[PDB]
Amino acid sequence: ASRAALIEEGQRIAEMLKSKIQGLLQQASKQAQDIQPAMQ
Repeated sequence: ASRAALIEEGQRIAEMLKSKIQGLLQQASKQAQDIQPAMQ
């Protein structure tokens, strides 16, 4: 059984996973915008 050790591992993974999703979100916006306006 794991009650305290399981929560500690999730806290460490959640902190790293949080930044991983942040970098992915910024890349997703660049793939949609690509700083290349067509009408302007």
